[PDB]
Amino acid sequence: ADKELKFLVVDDFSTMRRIVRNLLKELGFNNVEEAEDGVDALNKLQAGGYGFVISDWNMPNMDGLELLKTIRADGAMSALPVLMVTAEAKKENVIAAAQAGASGYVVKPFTAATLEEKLNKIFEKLGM
Repeated sequence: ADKELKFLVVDDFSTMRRIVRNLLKELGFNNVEEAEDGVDALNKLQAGGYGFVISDWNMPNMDGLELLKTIRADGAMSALPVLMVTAEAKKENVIAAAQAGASGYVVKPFTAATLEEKLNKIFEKLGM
């Protein structure tokens, strides 16, 4: 996949955004921007040019599921890859995220190798 693919990392904790950004860096993905919640994320995506979204499931104002649903309901962005991040895997959460269009989901904390495996699986499924 394109190493300059523009990523948007969404979470309400700057430290966790920093962790994800650093893990992406280690994998060769340096074109990264951040957002603090679902609404802030939607504004950034409005600007354009994004190619991948990594967002937490739990955020205030608009959570991961609502952000995903809006991205999927958007005309220009409906196919945008979205990797959901969560602290605890829950059966219903996984199905809800999948049925809402999530490209994948991963449980944190995670390593570079785990993030790389998730990205590659999504890239392969999507044909990227």
